[PDB]
Order: sequence, then C-alpha cells, then structure tokens
Amino acid sequence: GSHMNTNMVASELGVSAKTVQRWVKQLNLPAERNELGHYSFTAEDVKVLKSVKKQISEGTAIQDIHL
Amino acid sequence: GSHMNTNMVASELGVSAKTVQRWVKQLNLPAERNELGHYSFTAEDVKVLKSVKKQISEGTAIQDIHL
Amino acid sequence: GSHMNTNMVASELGVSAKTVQRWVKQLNLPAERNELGHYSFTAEDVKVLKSVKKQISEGTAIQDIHLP
Amino acid sequence: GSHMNTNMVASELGVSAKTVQRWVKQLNLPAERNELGHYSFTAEDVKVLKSVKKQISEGTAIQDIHLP
DNA sequence: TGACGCCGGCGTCA
DNA sequence: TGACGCCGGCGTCA
Repeated sequence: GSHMNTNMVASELGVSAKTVQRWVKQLNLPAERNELGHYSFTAEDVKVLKSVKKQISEGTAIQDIHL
Repeated sequence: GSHMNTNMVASELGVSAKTVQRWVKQLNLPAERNELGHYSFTAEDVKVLKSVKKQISEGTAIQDIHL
Repeated sequence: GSHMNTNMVASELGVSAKTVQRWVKQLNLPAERNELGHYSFTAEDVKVLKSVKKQISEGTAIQDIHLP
Repeated sequence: GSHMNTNMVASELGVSAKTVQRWVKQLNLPAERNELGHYSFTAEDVKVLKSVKKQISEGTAIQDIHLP
C-alpha cells in the first residue's frame, strides 16, 4: 500500500527496527508520524533510507551523510 | 509551561491516566498530539476536560456530554 | 481512609499508575488487594514507595534497593 | 550454516525483534547466546516460534502454548 | 549496535 | 473503570 511501518522497512533493508529508528532520529529524516507515534515511511522515504544504507556501506559515517 | 501531560492533567482532575485517555478517545477532543503519540493538553484544553468531569458527576452520559 | 488507591499514590509520587504498579511487583511489596483486584495501599506502604523513588533517582539499581 | 539472529527471525515471522524476545522469555524457549549475549536461532528454534505465532492467533493462551 | 527496561496509548477482561 | 499485556519509540549500558 501507500506506506510501510518500521518493521516492514527494517526487514526489507535487512537491518533492525532499532537501526531504522536511530537513522531517522539522528539524520533528522522526514517521515510521517502515526497517531500513536509509529513511523510511517512511504515508497519515496524508503528510497532515502536505501541511500543511507548504501552510503554507510562505503565507510561514510552517519553524521557525514548527504541527502 | 504551556503544555500539560496526561499524568499531570489526571493528577489534577483526581482521576487515572486511563480515564483521561478514555475521554479524549471517545469524545474526540482535539488535543495536541506528541511526535511520540503522547497527549499534550493546553491550560485551556484542561477546562474542556474539567467540564466533562463535572457533567459526568451529574449523571451525564459520556456519549451524551456536549462540548 | 485507611487505604489509598493506585491513583492517589501515583499523584503524590508524580508518576503514572503504571510506574507504581511496576515498582510494586519488581520488589514484591505486600500491598493489599481489595475484593475487586485493585491495589489498596496503606500510608505505611506509601512510605516505602516514596523511599524507593528516592533511591531510584539516586542511581540505585532495582536489584540494589533496600527495604525492611 | 543456518544461524539467524533475532533480526532475521523477526523478519521471517513478520514481527518485531521485541515481540520475538518476549515469546522467548515468556515460554523459556531454547535460544543460544553469544559471548555478547545476542541470540542465535537454529532451524528448529524458528519453527517452534513460527508455531507459537499460530496458536497465539488462534486465541490459545500463552501458558497453554503447545510446544513441539 | 543488540539486549533491555521505561513510558504512554490502546484493546481487553473483569 | 482498574489491572494487565502488547506496541513501538527511545535512552542506556556493554
């Protein structure tokens, strides 16, 4: 559907829900916040997190990530 | 200073956190929602709540209370 | 009132009922339970609970907290 | 080499890593632990857990979770 | 980072 | 409605 939840996004990136949480928080990434505080990432947001993954897999430190 | 939390609003109204959550959920009182999903009421959002309290104590059914 | 409900004890400790109930179980404070299953705290029990909160905020580990 | 970590098992079951760790503590399920304390589920572990997910949905109580 | 326990909202029994 | 457990976000420790 439109968006997925942290769990779905983490299983697809092969990372942990915790990691997803740290990335969004630390990187100030824009995602929709659910009425209960749950992260809601759209197909477009994933593209962002997908990038964060690739960049990280190149020695790039999370603080030094460009978006 | 300008935003009360459920635990606070409840202690004042002399009720449980669950009671407050139940009045907000059932009667749809638009109250500022926290980025985490926590209710955050205004000094005046407290009145509307202290109102329902007095009404209820007068035999007023929740589904019947008016805002 | 020889007893106070979880919500009274909580409003005095500036915490939710959840937090109070959590502490109770974690340290096993024989605390009474009325015929309805609700918790009935005695002004004596509130004393112990207030203590815990103090020690807790002082870094004292759940497992380390002292009680009578 | 079939040793999955909490994250991989949670993905296969379609639940959070937290939900998994509970099912484990709650039912004393056998899960190996690293020097670091990280879980490492085998082929069986994932099956037992996958079965629990079933019963849980079928309304079966925790304390009553058949355990092949 | 993983494990873990706290926190506040929510559905559910009683 | 209180007690209880689950949820997912978040802080903290190792």
